[PDB]
Amino acid sequence: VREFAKEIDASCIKIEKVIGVGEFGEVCSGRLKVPGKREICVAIKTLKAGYTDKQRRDFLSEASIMGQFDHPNIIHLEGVVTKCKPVMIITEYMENGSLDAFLRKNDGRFTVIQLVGMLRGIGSGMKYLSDMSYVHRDLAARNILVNSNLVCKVSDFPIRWTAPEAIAYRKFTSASDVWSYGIVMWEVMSYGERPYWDMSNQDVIKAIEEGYRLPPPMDCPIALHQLMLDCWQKERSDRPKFGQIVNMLDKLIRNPNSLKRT
Repeated sequence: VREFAKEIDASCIKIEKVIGVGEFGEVCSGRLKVPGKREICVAIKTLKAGYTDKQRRDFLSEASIMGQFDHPNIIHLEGVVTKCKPVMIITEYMENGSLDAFLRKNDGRFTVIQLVGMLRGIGSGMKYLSDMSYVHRDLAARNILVNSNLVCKVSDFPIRWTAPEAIAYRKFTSASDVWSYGIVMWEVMSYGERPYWDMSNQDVIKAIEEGYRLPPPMDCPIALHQLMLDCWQKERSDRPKFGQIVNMLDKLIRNPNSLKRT
């Protein structure tokens, strides 16, 4: 038994503005109002003009995947429009956009505890995904969305974010997602700096193989950096599982003096 995307009557949707474009099509912001329920803001993804039947199927499959998930740190699917043209995917609206862009616009504006809260949320969403045997493959701050309450949610259903065995052997697992998560931790604590800075992809691959790992971001707690290092263990089986990452973050949040050493 699988979940399926609810069909939304097109009359319940009001598109307000286009907010993003790409190869897939457009993303818009808008309102969803169904009879008897309060209006909410939504994101509306539309497939590019002139799409084929195959493109329509692949597009809606993203909705089918998303519809299997129900977790506060995974983007919520409101439904789809498939009875009318063009096809649309309707998801919860995330006021603050992508996490990488959000942090770069707010450099140094949050407390360590707020940043750790963001990471805990992402970790919780990834525990849920990995619990369901879903491997993301593209976990990065650009693929995390942020709401008005600073809640971070995994979306998007790249060499320097990728585990060395996934690059070298095409072995993608939740353990390679854990490597990526460590890079996301570094992005968060650095307010969206580019991992490995100006190093080229070839320089990154070689450095990682020789034992190089990213340093703590400026003023980053040593405990958080050690967790990054754990996520970047060379052997994938030595990395913490997402459940362990979340538990460690909960312990850091519960015992905030643990974050004092930098």
